[PDB]
Amino acid sequence: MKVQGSVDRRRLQRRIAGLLPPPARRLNISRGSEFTRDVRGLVEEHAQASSLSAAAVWRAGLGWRPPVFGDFLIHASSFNNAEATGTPLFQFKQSDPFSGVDAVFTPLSLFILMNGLTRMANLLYDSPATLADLVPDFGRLVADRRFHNFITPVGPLVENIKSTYLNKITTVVHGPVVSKAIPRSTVKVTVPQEAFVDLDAWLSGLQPCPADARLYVALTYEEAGPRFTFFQSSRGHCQIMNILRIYYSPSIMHRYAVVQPLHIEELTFGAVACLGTFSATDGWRRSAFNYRGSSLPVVEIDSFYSNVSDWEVIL
Amino acid sequence: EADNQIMGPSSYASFVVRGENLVTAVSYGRVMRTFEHFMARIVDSPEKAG
Amino acid sequence: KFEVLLGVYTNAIQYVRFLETALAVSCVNTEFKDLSRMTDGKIQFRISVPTIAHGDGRRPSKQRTFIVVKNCHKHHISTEMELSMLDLEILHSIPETPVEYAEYVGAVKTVASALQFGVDALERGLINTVLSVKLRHAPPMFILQTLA
Amino acid sequence: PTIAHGDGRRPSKQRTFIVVKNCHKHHISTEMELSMLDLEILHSIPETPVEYAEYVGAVKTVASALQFGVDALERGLINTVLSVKLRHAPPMFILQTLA
Repeated sequence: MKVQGSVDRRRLQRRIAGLLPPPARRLNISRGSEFTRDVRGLVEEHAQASSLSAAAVWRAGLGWRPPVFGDFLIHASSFNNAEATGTPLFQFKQSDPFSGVDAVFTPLSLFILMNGLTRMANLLYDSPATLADLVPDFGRLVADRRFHNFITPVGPLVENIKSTYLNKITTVVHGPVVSKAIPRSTVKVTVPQEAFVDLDAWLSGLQPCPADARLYVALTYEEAGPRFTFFQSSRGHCQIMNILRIYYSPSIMHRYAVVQPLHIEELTFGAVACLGTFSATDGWRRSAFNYRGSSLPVVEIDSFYSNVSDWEVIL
Repeated sequence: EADNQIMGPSSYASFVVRGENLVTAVSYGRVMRTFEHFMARIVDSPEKAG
Repeated sequence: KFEVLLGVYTNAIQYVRFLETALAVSCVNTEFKDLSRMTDGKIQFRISVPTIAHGDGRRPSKQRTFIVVKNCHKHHISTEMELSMLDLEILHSIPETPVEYAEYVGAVKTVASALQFGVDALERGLINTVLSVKLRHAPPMFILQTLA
Repeated sequence: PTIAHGDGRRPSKQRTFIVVKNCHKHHISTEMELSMLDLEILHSIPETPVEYAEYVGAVKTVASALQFGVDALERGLINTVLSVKLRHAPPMFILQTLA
């Protein structure tokens, strides 16, 4: 005399068995008979998927979201073998020779080029003069302020096949970040915790909470050199720029001396791009690097949909 | 008190929408509780005082 | 998609009869068909009280009789019911078509219950009258105790 | 119903109250995960003993997931009924005198 309970398992088993998608069709080429049988199944499936005459031939009842992989080749000096998987990388353009190296760049490499985090970056790169050789007109492009047009964002890396001089690199361009070797194991994206400003708390009825929170990237020419900043915000492309200008105003006040009244080519204070979108209402996670001289705290964010944007002028 | 035992029903009281209610649900969008009861009260016997 | 009248319930009035109450222990219930005629009632007790002889020279009390008279008191009880004239109208006419029959039976049921209420109110009146009559002749305890 | 009374006070006509109550609906949700590897082999038929082992491991885990789910729904029922009972229970210090 058991109660039998309040809910029935037969219903759940049936509806879930209905929900399972049919299996992928393996094709067996090594053995003849298995090959023939799978080909018979293939012709029956095409007869079952394309004939408007019948109704069971209608199969569309009840998404393709890997990333678009793009492969870059880079020198083994312009990249640490140890640097973590998923860090956003930014790319540079060579003039005549492009096949030799692509010269893709990492945020710590930008912090080095631009001149705690300093010591970590030096323990990664003691003699970064190749870094100066990658951009010959660095001292020219800081002033021509054309530095942002050439630094194009590439986003997180998945895999890097390791060679003596060259490095093979696979980069997520558009779509959610995902891997390839296995049934598509996921990755996450890391940015150092310092030199990152949370602009949803910098000014902190009730403000509304959107579904999706975006990460922007901006490049500023201060009198203490250029510098890069990434912003975790959620409000809108029309308001993030205004709030950012309000933020930079104390740093903008200093540029009265450097600007040139005659030549107007240096005036721009910076540019803002949008890298990708992640889940709000969650936050991010805190971890340190595990390298030899690793002391930098780093934010890492899940659920990154890489949708890169262009550099937009702000002043 | 040495009882530590009661007795209760083992299965819930079932209620299902029969045809007589299904027509009203389809057309008028309302279902009556056990239409059979209201029909035995209203149409079958003139008075059947409660 | 539908909405469901999942339950219809109506309270039931229990009859309360004087004879079933325990209060009726304290009364004697006579059915007197035409009470309105009796103008006044009367009960007359005659009691004889003896004395004890005494050897002292004391002046003696003679034979003692007392005559006590008690009288009835009457009570009037009345309640008011209201009936909608339409119900009392459609009650007479025969039913023409089954919707007329449904309305007819609903009407006669309503008026019947309207009279049920009246008989019930009069019964509660009987029992309240007896309880109030008992309360009017119940002196308090602290006076009764030393007087008994 | 009313009482007949001998005081001169006015009698009260008959009265009926019509009161309506309506339902409260409660919504309940749980989640189930099934690893893709576990799902794939179920369709195929095992032939080597290793595949027999993998198939039986998959069926064990799947049955576990389903049983845990239905138990989750039972517990959810009990929690919801208890919340129903509590939300409409006034505190005592009121109701002892209100009653």
